[PDB]
Amino acid sequence: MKVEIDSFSGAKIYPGRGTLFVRGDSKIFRFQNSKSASLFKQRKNPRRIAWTVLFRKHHKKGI
Amino acid sequence: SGNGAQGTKFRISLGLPVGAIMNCADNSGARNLYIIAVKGSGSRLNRLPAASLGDMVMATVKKGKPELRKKVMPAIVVRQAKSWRRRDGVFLYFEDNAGVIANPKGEMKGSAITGPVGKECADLWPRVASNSGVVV
Amino acid sequence: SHRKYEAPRHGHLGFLPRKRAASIRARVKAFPKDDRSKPVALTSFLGYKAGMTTIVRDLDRPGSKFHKREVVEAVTVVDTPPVVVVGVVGYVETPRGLRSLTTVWAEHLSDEVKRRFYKNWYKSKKKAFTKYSAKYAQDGAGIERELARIKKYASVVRVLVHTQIRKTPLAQKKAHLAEIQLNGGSISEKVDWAREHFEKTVAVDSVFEQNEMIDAIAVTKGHGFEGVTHRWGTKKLPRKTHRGLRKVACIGAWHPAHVMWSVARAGQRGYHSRTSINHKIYRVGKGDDEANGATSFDRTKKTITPMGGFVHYGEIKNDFIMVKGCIPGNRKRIVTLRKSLYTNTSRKALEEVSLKWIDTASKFGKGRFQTPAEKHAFMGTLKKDL
RNA sequence: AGCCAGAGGAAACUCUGGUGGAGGCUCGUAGCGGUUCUGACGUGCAAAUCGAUCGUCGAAUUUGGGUAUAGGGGCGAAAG
RNA sequence: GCCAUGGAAGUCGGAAUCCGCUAAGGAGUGUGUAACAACUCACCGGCCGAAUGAACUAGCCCUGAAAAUGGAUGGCGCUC
RNA sequence: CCAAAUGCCUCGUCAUCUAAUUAGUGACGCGCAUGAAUGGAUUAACGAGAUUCCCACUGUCCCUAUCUACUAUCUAGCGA
RNA sequence: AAGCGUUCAUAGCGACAUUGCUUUUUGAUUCUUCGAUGUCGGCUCUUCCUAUCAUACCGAAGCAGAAUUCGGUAAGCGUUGGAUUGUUCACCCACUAAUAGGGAACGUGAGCUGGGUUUAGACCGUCGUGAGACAGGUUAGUUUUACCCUACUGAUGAAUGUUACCGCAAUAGUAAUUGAACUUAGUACGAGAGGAACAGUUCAUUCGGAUAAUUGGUUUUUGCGGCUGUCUGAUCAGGCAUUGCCGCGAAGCUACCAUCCGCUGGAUUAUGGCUGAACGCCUCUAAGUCAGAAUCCAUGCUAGAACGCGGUGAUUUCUU
Ligand SMILES: [Mg+2]
Ligand SMILES: [Mg+2]
Ligand SMILES: [Mg+2]
Ligand SMILES: [Mg+2]
Ligand SMILES: [Mg+2]
Ligand SMILES: [Mg+2]
Ligand SMILES: [Mg+2]
Ligand SMILES: [Mg+2]
Ligand SMILES: [Mg+2]
Ligand SMILES: [Mg+2]
Ligand SMILES: [Mg+2]
Ligand SMILES: [Mg+2]
Ligand SMILES: [Mg+2]
Ligand SMILES: [Mg+2]
Ligand SMILES: [Mg+2]
Ligand SMILES: [Mg+2]
Ligand SMILES: [Mg+2]
Ligand SMILES: [Mg+2]
Ligand SMILES: [Mg+2]
Ligand SMILES: [Mg+2]
Ligand SMILES: [Mg+2]
Ligand SMILES: [Mg+2]
Ligand SMILES: [Mg+2]
Ligand SMILES: [Mg+2]
Ligand SMILES: [Mg+2]
Ligand SMILES: [Mg+2]
Ligand SMILES: [Mg+2]
Ligand SMILES: [Mg+2]
Ligand SMILES: [Mg+2]
Repeated sequence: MKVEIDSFSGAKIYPGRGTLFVRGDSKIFRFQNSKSASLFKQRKNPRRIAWTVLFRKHHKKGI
Repeated sequence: SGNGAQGTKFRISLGLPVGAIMNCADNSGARNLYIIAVKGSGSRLNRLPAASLGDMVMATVKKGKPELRKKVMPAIVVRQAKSWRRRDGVFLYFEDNAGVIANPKGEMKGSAITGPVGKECADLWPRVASNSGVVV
Repeated sequence: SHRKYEAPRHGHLGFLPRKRAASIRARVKAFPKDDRSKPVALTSFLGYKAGMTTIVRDLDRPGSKFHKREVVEAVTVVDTPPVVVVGVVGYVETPRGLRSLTTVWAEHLSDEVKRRFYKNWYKSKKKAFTKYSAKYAQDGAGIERELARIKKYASVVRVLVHTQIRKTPLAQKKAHLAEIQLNGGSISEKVDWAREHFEKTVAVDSVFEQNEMIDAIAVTKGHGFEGVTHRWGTKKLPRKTHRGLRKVACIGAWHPAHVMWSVARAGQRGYHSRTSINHKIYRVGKGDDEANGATSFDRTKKTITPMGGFVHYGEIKNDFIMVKGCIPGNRKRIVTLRKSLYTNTSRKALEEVSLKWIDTASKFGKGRFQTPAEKHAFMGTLKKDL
């Protein structure tokens, strides 16, 4: 078992779930589901999306 | 696909039918590869022969050095951009469509590869694996 | 003149007619060859298809480029509470075929199988098998007379079972009754085995085991009247086509001056009896066994039910079979699981499966948590009260 | 086009910024047409229509009414 | 047996095919040998014991004799 | 001026365009049967004219799936 | 069978002659249709033939291996993607195991399309004094109707004493297909150059039957959020914009765009054999008989005869 992390949302990626993306600079991205993959493709900033893990620590919520 | 391959390839989703134009990933001179045929492709009425990652294809060069243009040469697809599933359950894809010019025996005409290379292509073609850098 | 271009036929001619099934319980049309040396066991079982989920396991097959590596595979889980044996039917051999010679029923029948004999249960006086139950009354001599006939005659012996659908989250309230052939033993042992199991349940672990190929026999999912494009996979006509393009352009030559039985035509899609073979059992689970979903590698005390339940079925509170891949039919549907009619030695069989992980994330969306405790740990305490 | 201011140049002369508002110009409504879908309909809404897409849109324009030309005759930017 | 063949000496190729012994034995029918050889055949007998060989002639049957919806001595069927 | 909306032979020959071109373009010209107001050659701009190629773009297609509205469906009335 | 094939008619061919078959050519005929059988081609789809391109099993060779060639049974199963052309035909590019030939009113226009031919408009060239002609070129040019019967695809259904459940199986259909790579093995074979096959495994091609855990697609979940314009005095909350638009979007449906699954027994064809006469020998054949094909029949799978059948439960009064 290797549970991955969402590159956009900090979500647990269990085997089979979501999609892996390889960028032109050969940088791997992993998305738990197509909600996070689409927001990444639209170039949304994960630090400004209120439910992503990157946002939650940036605003110190549930400390 | 075809002859020269170092083993078998588990099925990859086809995303590159004939008439597709994919990038050239090597320093051979070509800047694009126009797929005209897929090696080891079946016959079905009105179905386009379609390539996948690691497939030997027959291609022409549309944009590139004039000495490579107006000829049919073999090529190996190294990036797909069509989502496909590996047997460990992961669906992955690249940004673009990339290939490298090869000969029928499978060895690479250029000496380097620009960008990531699919693992299935590297495993099946040892000469692509030698000239590849990062792999997925 | 000729086609000008060869192509394979569309659709399979051996699966005709593409008509609705006669019953919602697809019948077993063949049982495995009997070798009478083994003990008396069942040749098939009844189940309700709960749904599908995901596993991870290590592949064990040399030669493959995923050997000794974690592969991800789809499984379907079927709810199998034990079947209650309530009858036995003797089948004599005849120059016209098998023929039921007589039937013997258990003295007590539950209401869940009594309902099977009624169209309007709620209005009736519930008189089914009331006079027959008086054939065991004095000393059961008449019952013993019938069982002896099955011993003397009846070269083929089949037992009658009904499901315990009360222990299932179906609204049906009415059990499914079926004939299951008895293999192993001779005719006398088969009759004695049936007699001793009257009114007693039979667990699924006694007939099935892990890593064996079994067949599914179910009616597929119904779709109603369907056109020829999605019923037979025929080419859609060009965009320019007047008076319809989801059709077959030429439905026959001038001669013979008839439409052929082999031309694709619109009609019913789905709700057909189908028998698919070679489904390996990946886990024979147990009902009163918390950590059904745990494996040797997980140790998470979780059952097989996905988080929030099986969508459109409910929870699995009984035993279950868990076979690799997909079986015909949809959720909530009575399915018959049958042992293989031949010995498979493919090396895709004969290989022991050890599960490394079972998915229990919700199938009602993009479930991102396997258990409520996992969701609680990742997400923390919420506003919703405790 | 006409007109005003300015600049360069030894002379010829050249240039710039404004003004003005021309044209069987052009984009495009109403209007007048009727290209394509060879779409709809094709015992129709209709013995020629409907929908989209189109041509033109200040004049060789469109149009009402009055009036003239009548059958080997009329009328025709011409298709019998 | 003569040439010729590294090598053919009945058996690549040419070429001849005489009579002594004879119940029979041809410088040859073949297998053949690197080549003879050896074996086999033509021929002869101390061995059997009923017909055999060649050419043809025509009766029936068979081969020659391949089409497209399933099918037609009328059908079933029929073999001293 | 030309294998042209005119050339039968003809898919003329050569070049270019393509992986491949009876298409397109550029050349050649004894041209069945081009050619000078029965107007010749050219020509900016214009064209719902005919034709070829390229970029963009896409369900035209690979390869089809899904959704909506109105039908079709069943019912009452009406009814060719 | 004169010759070719180093010698050698018949491995493979084969002159001079001669015997046929076929009706996918074109002629020839004018029997049917002129109170009309819609006309070329292509698309779509089914089935049939075998004169077999491939695949199975074989026989032969001027078959060492490899690759080929000839021939047998065999139509079970496949026989493609493109440039040009309306094209049938043709030609080339390329993949492939192979890109075989045909038929079905030159299959198939109330299935399509309408590029061509083949109405009326127009231009050219040649011919004609002219009107005009051209199986010469060019361009534009309405493709109608099924609701009837049958057929086919699905779907009900009277009658069986009633009703219910569990079953049998006559008949009919039937399905899987082909390649690569590793190993065998650089092995046999060959002087070398080259270079196999059987068994084993891993995959793939084409077809089929399902299924929806995942991934993708779809969105009237008008579920949530956002945005424009306008209206409800503002706020909140909404209406309208023929589904206003954008992003996400469960459920459901669905994709070689996803995954799973696709059985084994017998009898045979060609052929090779055994025993064994005819014919004191020989001989696969005459009597017997062995093995043996992608064949056939079953196992299996689908339907279940609505005029085939079996077992089993209950069978109506305080009810003219
Ligand atoms: Mg054909
Ligand atoms: Mg399933
Ligand atoms: Mg779900
Ligand atoms: Mg104007
Ligand atoms: Mg204008
Ligand atoms: Mg204008
Ligand atoms: Mg207007
Ligand atoms: Mg049309
Ligand atoms: Mg129309
Ligand atoms: Mg008159
Ligand atoms: Mg006159
Ligand atoms: Mg007869
Ligand atoms: Mg000329
Ligand atoms: Mg040309
Ligand atoms: Mg072109
Ligand atoms: Mg020219
Ligand atoms: Mg034949
Ligand atoms: Mg025809
Ligand atoms: Mg017709
Ligand atoms: Mg028509
Ligand atoms: Mg036309
Ligand atoms: Mg049958
Ligand atoms: Mg909302
Ligand atoms: Mg608003
Ligand atoms: Mg309003
Ligand atoms: Mg409005
Ligand atoms: Mg013998
Ligand atoms: Mg059946
Ligand atoms: Mg019946």
